[PDB]
Amino acid sequence: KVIFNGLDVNTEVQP
Amino acid sequence: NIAVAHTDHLSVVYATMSNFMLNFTNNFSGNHATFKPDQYVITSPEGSYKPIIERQGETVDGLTIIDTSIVWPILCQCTYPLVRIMEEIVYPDPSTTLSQSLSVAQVLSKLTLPDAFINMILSGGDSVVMRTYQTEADDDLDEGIRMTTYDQYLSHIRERLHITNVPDPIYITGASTPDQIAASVQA
Amino acid sequence: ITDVDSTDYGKLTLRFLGTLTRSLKMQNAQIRRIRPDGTVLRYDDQIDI
Amino acid sequence: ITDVDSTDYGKLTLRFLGTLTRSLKMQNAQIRRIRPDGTVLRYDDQIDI
Amino acid sequence: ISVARSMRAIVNHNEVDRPRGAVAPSSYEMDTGTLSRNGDLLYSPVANGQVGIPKLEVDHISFSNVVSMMTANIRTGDDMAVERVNPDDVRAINIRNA
Amino acid sequence: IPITNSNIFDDSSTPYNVRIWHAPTMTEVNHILALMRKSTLVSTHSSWHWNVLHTFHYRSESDMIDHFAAKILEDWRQKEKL
Amino acid sequence: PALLRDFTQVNWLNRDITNMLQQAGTKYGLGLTETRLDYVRLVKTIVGHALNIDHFAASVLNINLRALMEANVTADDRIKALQAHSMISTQFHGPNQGALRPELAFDHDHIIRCLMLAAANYPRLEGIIVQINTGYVASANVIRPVSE
Amino acid sequence: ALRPELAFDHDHIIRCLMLAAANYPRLEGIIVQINTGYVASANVIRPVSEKRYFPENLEQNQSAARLVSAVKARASEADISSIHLAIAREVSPMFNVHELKKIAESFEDPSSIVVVLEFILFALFFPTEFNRIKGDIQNVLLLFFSRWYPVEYGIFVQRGATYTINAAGEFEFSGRNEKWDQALYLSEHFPALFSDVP
Amino acid sequence: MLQQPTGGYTTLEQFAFTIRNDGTNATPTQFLQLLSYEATENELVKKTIPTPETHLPSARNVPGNVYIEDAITQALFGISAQNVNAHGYFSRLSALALPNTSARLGLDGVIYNSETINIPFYDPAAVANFAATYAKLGNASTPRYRADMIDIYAHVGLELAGTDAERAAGVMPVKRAKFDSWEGSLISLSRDVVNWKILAFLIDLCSLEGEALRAFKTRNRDVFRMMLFIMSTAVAANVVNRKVTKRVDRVLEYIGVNSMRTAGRTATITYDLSRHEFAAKFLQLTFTRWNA
Repeated sequence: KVIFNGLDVNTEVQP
Repeated sequence: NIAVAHTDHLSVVYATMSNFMLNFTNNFSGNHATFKPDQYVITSPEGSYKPIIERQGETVDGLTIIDTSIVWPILCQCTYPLVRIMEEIVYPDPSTTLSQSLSVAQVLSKLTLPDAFINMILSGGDSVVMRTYQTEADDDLDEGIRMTTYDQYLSHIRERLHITNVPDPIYITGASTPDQIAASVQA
Repeated sequence: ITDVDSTDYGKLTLRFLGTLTRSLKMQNAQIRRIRPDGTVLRYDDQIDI
Repeated sequence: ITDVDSTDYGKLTLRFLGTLTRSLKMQNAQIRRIRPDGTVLRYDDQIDI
Repeated sequence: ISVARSMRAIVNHNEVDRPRGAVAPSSYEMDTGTLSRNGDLLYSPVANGQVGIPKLEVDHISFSNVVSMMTANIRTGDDMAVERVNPDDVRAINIRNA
Repeated sequence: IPITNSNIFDDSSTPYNVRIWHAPTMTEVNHILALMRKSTLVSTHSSWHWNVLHTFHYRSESDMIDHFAAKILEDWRQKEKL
Repeated sequence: PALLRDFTQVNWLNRDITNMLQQAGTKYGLGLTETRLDYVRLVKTIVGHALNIDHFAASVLNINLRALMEANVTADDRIKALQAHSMISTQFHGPNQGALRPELAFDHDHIIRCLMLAAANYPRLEGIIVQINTGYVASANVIRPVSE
Repeated sequence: ALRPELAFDHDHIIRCLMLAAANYPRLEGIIVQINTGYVASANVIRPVSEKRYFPENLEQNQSAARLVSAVKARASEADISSIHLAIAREVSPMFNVHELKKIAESFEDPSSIVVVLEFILFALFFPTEFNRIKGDIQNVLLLFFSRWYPVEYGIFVQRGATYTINAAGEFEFSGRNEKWDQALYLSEHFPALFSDVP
Repeated sequence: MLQQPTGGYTTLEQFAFTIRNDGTNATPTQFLQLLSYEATENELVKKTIPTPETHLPSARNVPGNVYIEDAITQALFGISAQNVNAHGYFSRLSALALPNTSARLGLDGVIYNSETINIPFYDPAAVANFAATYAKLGNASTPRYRADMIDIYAHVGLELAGTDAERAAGVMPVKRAKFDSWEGSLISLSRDVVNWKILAFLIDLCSLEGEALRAFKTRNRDVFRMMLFIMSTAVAANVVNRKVTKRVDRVLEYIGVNSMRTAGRTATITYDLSRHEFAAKFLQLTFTRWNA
């Protein structure tokens, strides 16, 4: 879609 | 359709930009099979090691990660002055990019100056602590056998010898003639 | 004192690791090419400027 | 003495597990396979973890 | 009875050099020692060429110790961001191969 | 790889299955053999077809016993004429 | 008491403490004593301070940190757990925090033991686990009731 | 004609740029900005509003749907900033080693060729930036080959996924299959896909 | 630089190897006297150790000074070490393998990328001889270079438990080690060993030649054997205590047999699979150097 120079995170893992 | 815009226009912007003041590195030789970037570090006998190129991963700047997908808009949703039917080509004033290159240079020299200055001092400068044990009676304090610790030699003498392209000074065992020391000193 | 914006100098600014400060100490430092092992090479006029 | 309130999911689990009667005698307890015949097998490398 | 007693009678006496029954702290309370590569605390070596006695080996109490700790740079137990990317088509997924 | 019974009218559960392994250096084989000590009902031949390590994996100890027996018989009969 | 030296106004105490501290066998210190920088980031990680604290607590604390450091398990290893709870062939990218974010390795042995024990004491554990599974199937949207 | 000013000190300036490159993370961005502004000033490329991603009829075509979804998954919207940046960073010095924005792609569908093309174009339009991210690109391409060309793949990877170059200048392949990481970009190793050794 | 003596670096008091024992700093040799053995019916036969691969793993471009001694000792002896091949810093030894490298191996056990002031270090030639073999720890986990982790332990047993006759024969009964013990003995032995400056030992083992090397191999046999003992306890199938009239005899069965156990236990240090791969590689290299 839109350009994004960066890791495109969505999840968060708990320790 | 867009190939002329690339070859016969954008190429010149690359050729200019490569001559810009701050574009100082050699980025690529055109040979994917063999090219590696020249690698440098600021480095000190005292133990500093600051690589110029390093891999720290994604940064706040947003320059490190490359979306290659950018090629698509470039092919399929960009206009160019060459395509199409006539549009005047712009030849940018050198003065703007030049003057900002220069202001960046002075901003850097001013920025690195305090570190360059404190470190000049912390180094102790171009001199070494030196004991002079006296071999005889009625010897002046200046007279004797000059000697220094190896740490001082490393910090101050050694890199200079390296830089002057001369053989490293000889070690002196218990079986060292004065003539050998003379040959070493003249070397 | 000299009106320099020294912000982030000497620091890695990582997206996930946050800011990290490295030592600004580098007394008697020289610019030197390193072998890809990471080890320093002696200055060579033949290749180094 | 050492009870500490759990994350709400954990309170839900302890609630679900029912009263902690713990009739089992845990002294020197080990984990062992039994034969369907009912005898308790010795631990065996090449089968038990 | 005074098995816990590190020190006693921290006062000067006018007539004598130290009060009778005055008790100095043991040297062990004051040997910071070192942290061994294992992470066990050690007393300083009694002499050169000797390793230090582990603090946990003997019965003396020591009140200077080298606790290792993490700086602000190391962090643990923080939640961690990731880009999950789902399979393009469920029917193309391979449940099987070894 | 599942092994069918040699008789093809015997459609019943197969005693074991072969498991071809990546190998190919001896070192990789040693590693897999060491790691198979961890698994459960597993066996090998002294050497392998195609020069490719493969192991047998049994549904039950009895199946392993039947296979081991048939092989002990084949090796006794081979040793007899060696 | 090592700090008392040349500050206690009690003479014999200062003399005795000075004498002990001057023996070869004992040396007081009030750290920092040992920095350890990272191999890539080149920033300090684990420092050793010579705290004033009983050696027992220091030992337990060092044991804890030794465990955390010597595991060589970064947060990146958590991805392996996520993959287990994801649809087969989900991909997980980034961010490669590396050595700077250590964590303990998941303890297989202790967990399997505590699970067997729990299952023996609390058979209803079944229903907890199933419930988890149920939620997943429900979340997976594989099947729905319909009026038809 | 005399200009009453100090000479531009080439040596001192290069030394200071090195020092800043080693100490000042913002430096990269600064230089890039200059270059970016220049591209923007040259007016060489602008984003038009209409997209031209597909041939006529193909987007509305029902049998094209998987392809159209693939392309649309790849084709990011045009922005002057990202584009100027892409052009500018071809010339700008790199201090933090660049990484590819990772692509998960199994390469089952033929349409997956889009990703391969995305790289080729990137290697044409931007040979430099490509040369930086290219081992990380090889990690994707190896999936593409193992899926599309399994036997050639087995041969190639049997030679080795990477190589080095001896003092003689001959290539020396690892003989080992291993995922590339940008940790390697500063090492002796090269991704082997780009050796161009037959 | 610390010059290496005509004997090994180990001749210097700075690198004494000693285990704490009976309230003193016992030499390892006088600990091994406490060791006693019970032969079982089973036999160890030592096979030829395969020649280590010529390939030195490439040192990665690592900016930092790797603490190599700590990594090695913790991998072989550490109570809590795990995943020793994931970080992969052993390859760094290869940086020292080059002639005229800027790298130095400090007495600290750190691998400086450049000689740095007030840090004493081993003579680069000796370190080069050392690294030229031990960098191969850097490929302990890569599948093509993995050491056998089963057969090699026979040599361990032979060099530990083996009587001079059993060692000449090359075969010995599988023995079961035992010694009168204090509480937590094996853990304390392992920590006393993890503190050892073993780089001195390995450097001297790789650099020395002729009469010097042979004198080293005799003077230091019990040091090596202690490392072998810690390692063997890490792989012993079980480690019991026995009552013996108000004394407790620690007993590890068996010497020379890697049980491949990875489950932890209070009694002794444990090898994860990676620690096994590492110890196997280490023993391959070190036993190769030990015989020549």
